[PDB]
Amino acid sequence: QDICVLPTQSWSCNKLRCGEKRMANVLCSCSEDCLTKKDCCTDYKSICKRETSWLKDQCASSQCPEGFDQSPLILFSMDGFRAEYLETWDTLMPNINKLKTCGTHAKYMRAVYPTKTFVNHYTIVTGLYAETHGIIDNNMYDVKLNQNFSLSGSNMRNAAWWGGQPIWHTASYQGLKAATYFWPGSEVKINGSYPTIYKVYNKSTPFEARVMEVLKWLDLPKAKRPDFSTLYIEEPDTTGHKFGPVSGQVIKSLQMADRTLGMLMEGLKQRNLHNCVNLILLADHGMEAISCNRLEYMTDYFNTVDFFMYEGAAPRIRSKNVPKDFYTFDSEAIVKKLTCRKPKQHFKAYLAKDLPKRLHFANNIRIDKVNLMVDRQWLAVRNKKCSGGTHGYDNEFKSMEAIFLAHGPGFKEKTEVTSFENIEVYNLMCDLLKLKPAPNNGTHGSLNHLLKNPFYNPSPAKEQSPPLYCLFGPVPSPDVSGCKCSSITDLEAVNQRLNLIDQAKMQSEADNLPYGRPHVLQHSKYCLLHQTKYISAYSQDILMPLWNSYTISKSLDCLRLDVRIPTVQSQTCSNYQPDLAITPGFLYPPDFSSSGPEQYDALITSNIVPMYKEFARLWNYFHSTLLPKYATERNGLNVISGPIFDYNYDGHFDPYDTIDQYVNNTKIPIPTHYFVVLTSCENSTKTPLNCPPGSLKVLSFILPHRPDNSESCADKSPDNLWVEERMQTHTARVRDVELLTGLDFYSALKQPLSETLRLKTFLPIFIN
Ligand SMILES: *[C@@H]1O[C@H](CO)[C@@H](O[C@@H]2O[C@H](CO)[C@@H](O[C@@H]3O[C@H](CO)[C@@H](O)[C@H](O)[C@@H]3O)[C@H](O)[C@H]2NC(C)=O)[C@H](O)[C@H]1NC(C)=O
Ligand SMILES: COc1cc(-c2oc3cc(O)cc(O)c3c(=O)c2O)ccc1O
Ligand SMILES: *[C@@H]1O[C@H](CO)[C@@H](O)[C@H](O)[C@H]1NC(C)=O
Ligand SMILES: *[C@@H]1O[C@H](CO)[C@@H](O)[C@H](O)[C@H]1NC(C)=O
Ligand SMILES: *[C@@H]1O[C@H](CO)[C@@H](O)[C@H](O)[C@H]1NC(C)=O
Ligand SMILES: *[C@@H]1O[C@H](CO)[C@@H](O)[C@H](O)[C@H]1NC(C)=O
Ligand SMILES: [Ca+2]
Ligand SMILES: [Zn+2]
Repeated sequence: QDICVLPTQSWSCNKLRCGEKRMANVLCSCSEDCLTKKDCCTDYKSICKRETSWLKDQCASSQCPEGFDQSPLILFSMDGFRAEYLETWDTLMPNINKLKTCGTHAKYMRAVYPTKTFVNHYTIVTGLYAETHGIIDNNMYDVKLNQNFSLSGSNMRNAAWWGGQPIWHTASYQGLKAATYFWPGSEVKINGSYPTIYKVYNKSTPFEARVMEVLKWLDLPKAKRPDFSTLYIEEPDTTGHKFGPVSGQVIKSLQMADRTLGMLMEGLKQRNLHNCVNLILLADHGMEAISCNRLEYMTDYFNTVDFFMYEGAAPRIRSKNVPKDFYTFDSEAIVKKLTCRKPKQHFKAYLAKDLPKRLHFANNIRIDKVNLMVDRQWLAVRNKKCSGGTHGYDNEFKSMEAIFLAHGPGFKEKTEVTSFENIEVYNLMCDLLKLKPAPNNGTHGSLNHLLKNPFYNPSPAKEQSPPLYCLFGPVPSPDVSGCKCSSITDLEAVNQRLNLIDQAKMQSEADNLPYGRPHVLQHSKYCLLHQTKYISAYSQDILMPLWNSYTISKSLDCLRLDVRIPTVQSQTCSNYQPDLAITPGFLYPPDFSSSGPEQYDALITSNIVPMYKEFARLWNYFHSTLLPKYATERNGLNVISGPIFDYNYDGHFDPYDTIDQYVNNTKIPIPTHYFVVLTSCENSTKTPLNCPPGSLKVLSFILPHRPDNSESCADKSPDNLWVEERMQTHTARVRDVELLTGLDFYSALKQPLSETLRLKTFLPIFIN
């Protein structure tokens, strides 16, 4: 009859099945001579030998069978499983919801740009930004190889495409075995090797069969058994693409996912591995709803479209004739004619070096230089001629956030953790495998709060240049600076306020550097300039401060030379002219001190940096009105700001012998960006200075130092209400500023180094 011929089509066990004896055509045995031969449905002991299912159990507290001396780690990926699915539909997914309940669960996991599967899947297993491992999109063109990249093409298995070191190679190079049941890269001969066991991708393999195979790798003899295995399924990405994120169709793809995870967990409890295996359940990206009333056509911006265009949520544009006009293609011209042509364009045009530095999406020959930052739910296509959902957007968008759930003896129990970025997962996986990670872009130790016994303890970065000294001196014999200050009558007296005694310097350090001065992790000849209201590290290598830090409380033409800075290591007033695009802007705004003698502490050559006049518009307005409002909102702020030189857009500080771009007829380098880090405290009944380091709140900006405000299309507005909106898409991690400057912040905080590392990896986000 029917319920003893479904054994050939069903991967579960019903009650009338147990004790059935061998048929040839059974996918899964439900015999009693079953276990001994290692081939039973996960629910066998749950429904027949009346044991309690894993899902019904209570979550026991802090193991493994005999041959398992180290906990195996399973990496489970459900493509396109956006974080909101778990927030809205966990009710419908009892097994996934148990993981959330008793394992370690993050609010969401940030993907990398572009938020596509091969990009993020390889990123997860290498811990590298897409710009570095090379898989920068599912479809790419490399000019050096003159080769196309595609999932349905064959060049996808050419190892020249795949950089870095995936986790499975890391596992094998240090004595463990790894088996991947589908993972982007696992079929490629990266570094001349495969995983210890891998599976040719066949999308038609049923999810249940994949779960059975992973559970049959764990039944192998100890000498052959893999220590790390991945498991991959295409839902809810496949159905999410066709029917959209809010759909009944996705709700039952999501229940199919819950079925398969539960299958895995039931089979694990059968083997007494359920409190042994370390399980990470994540996704590569999210899902966003699209429409055809939400298409942007390049024909509405060009008359002739003689360029190739990777379309969708993350578009790029290159020449149609490659490889011969690849370097010639006028990339800036396409960006400029896509710049503020209509008042309500649902995208913005960028060259790769102008992309928000937080994305880390330049510095790869495959990253074509024309790029489009498309608004959510819209797509950018070339022509006029779509439904359901897609992905690829900016990874700040709520629809792009991925789930991250962990379970096992190596993780904490029933713990909720803050958001983190998937680039952090590679390190965390080698910790659970007791492996030394290959170099990557995670901040090793920042995910330690997830682990029950952290395997790696971070140690502070060694300072690479201690400060020199710039002592107090007389005013030079002539004043060749070209600086003039009508207002000053007793020059000797006001210059004395820059000559504080040693304890007066301490008191200011206690006020303006409450977390310790930043350590310099490059080479830099610099001194420390103490004033009562601000402290700077002035570098003779770049004729300006490396950083300027000051502290403000909730509410709050004269320029001369710094007698501590030698003339040759100085900026002078005459370096800047009124028929030049660059004007001296201030790091510490003089308007913040009370005027009279305290204001003169900020009106010196040691407190100015070269600024495009239209950037100083943005810069001054932020300090003018925006910064004092954030101060009342957050109850005071510790501010630290300075220049960034990244002319080759690698995300790292430029060494000084690399800087070519000076201002006309001088030796003053033009920064590519300026950073601003604002530290307050979550519990705002406290100030930036009396806060437990564990409740610190950080907000950091890296502003593109650009000659126009084309990005905001605000070169002819009679206001500055546009500035806050553009600054809010140029936030960054403190870590991002550290990389771009060669500085190391927050060293003197009185808390474990791993806890500070969470603060530096935090990313401020404003898209609500
Ligand atoms: C993300 O992590 C990776 C790995 O730690 C970083 O990649 C490393 O980047 C540096 C410079 O970008 C590379 O060194 C350079 O090698 C080139 C040869 O192509 C040479 O011309 C330079 O003088 C320099 O020595 C290094 O090879 C590279 N390592 C790997 C494994 O790719 C990357 O910089 C990190 N990204 C960020 C934003 O932190
Ligand atoms: C709708 O089609 C999909 C295809 C895939 C897909 O995944 C892969 C994973 C691999 O490790 C290797 C592959 O070749 C693929 C692949 O080709 C593929 O189409 C993924 C998600 C989908 O929604
Ligand atoms: C790669 O594919 C594009 C199609 O967009 C084509 O223009 C180009 O000539 C191809 N290059 C090679 C080397 O196949
Ligand atoms: C490539 O393999 C060699 C050993 O054959 C190893 O020493 C090296 O670290 C590997 N390189 C990468 C980038 O994984
Ligand atoms: C793909 O998998 C299905 C089920 O596992 C199998 O029947 C089919 O033959 C496979 N196809 C290929 C081309 O391997
Ligand atoms: C902030 O700290 C004070 C203790 O000084 C406490 O009374 C207050 O409840 C805290 N605010 C919180 C926990 O939100
Ligand atoms: Ca650099
Ligand atoms: Zn997809």
